[PDB]
Amino acid sequence: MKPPQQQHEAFPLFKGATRLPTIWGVPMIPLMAMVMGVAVIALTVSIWWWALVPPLWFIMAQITKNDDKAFRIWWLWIDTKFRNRNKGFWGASSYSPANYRKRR
Amino acid sequence: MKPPQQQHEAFPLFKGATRLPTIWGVPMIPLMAMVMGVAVIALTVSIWWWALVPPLWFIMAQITKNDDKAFRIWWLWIDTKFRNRNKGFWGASSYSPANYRKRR
Amino acid sequence: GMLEIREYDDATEPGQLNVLLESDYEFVLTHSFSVLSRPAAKEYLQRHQKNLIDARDVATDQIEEIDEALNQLISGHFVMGEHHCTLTVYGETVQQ
Amino acid sequence: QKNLIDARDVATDQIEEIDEALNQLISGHFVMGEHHCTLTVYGETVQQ
Repeated sequence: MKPPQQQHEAFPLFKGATRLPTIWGVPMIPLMAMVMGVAVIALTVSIWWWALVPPLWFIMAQITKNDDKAFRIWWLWIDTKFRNRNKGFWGASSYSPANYRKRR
Repeated sequence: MKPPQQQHEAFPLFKGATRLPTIWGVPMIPLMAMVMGVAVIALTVSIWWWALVPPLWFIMAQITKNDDKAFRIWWLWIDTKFRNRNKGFWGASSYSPANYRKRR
Repeated sequence: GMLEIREYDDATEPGQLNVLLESDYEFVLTHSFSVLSRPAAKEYLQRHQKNLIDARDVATDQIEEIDEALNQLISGHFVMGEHHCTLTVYGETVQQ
Repeated sequence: QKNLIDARDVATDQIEEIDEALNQLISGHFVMGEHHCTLTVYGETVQQ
């Protein structure tokens, strides 16, 4: 059927949605992760390796511009469905209902 | 008679129609055909023959600008009505209805 | 099987999610509105204004719309917030 | 838009029309597509 529809009276929705706080067009938290990683590489192997910044930084800008919140999804997956140990045994990631906190 | 007419309320039609993907104002596929042909000429007879590019390239730009999709019509004709063998016997290009695929 | 909304449009027509009331599939819709401070909301809207105004001058979508948007937000007529909607359909077999 | 704006500034056909065109297309009000119309008339003799 046709429940209530629009006739240009619809309440405006502005596209300031998910315009995340970005510097150079990239969010703070993932760019800081890249800074930490490249700093680790620079301190570990060689010091010529702050040239690893612009390539991955540009690829991250292209990723963020297309799909503004990819990194939050990435971190959620990594934290939850990647940590869960017995993925293989169950055929799927499962959490026991009864609270077996290793106590007795 | 006069079926429904216009009163400037007509839905806009923009002239992005058949603005084909063009480099220098010429579509990719025919220009690549010219590149292949001129490369063949250059490799075959003489190497001074990448001067054959600008004349025919300019004539192709003038052809495309006037009539944006001449090359598609050209290729369709060449593929179908030019290949059909028995044009002379029938007085016209004809395809047999019964599927004689040379089998028995 | 969960699902997610990620792309709005130039509209907030009332009750646009009515169509999932008449469903043949038993589900659980969800929402969230983490109400947000007036300075932070004004900053988000200022960010949208800045991004938009750093471009070609669209006649009306550009200027007056965000004029009235910001003026309402200061004059207390709406309160921005962080939102997410996750329709999850329940079923008996994975194909279904 | 680019081809049009690479020219003299027509007052209204140029700017606002493609402004609203692109804004609708993003806001989901029409979907472009590739189109061709071929009227074929049937008859009994080639003159007709």
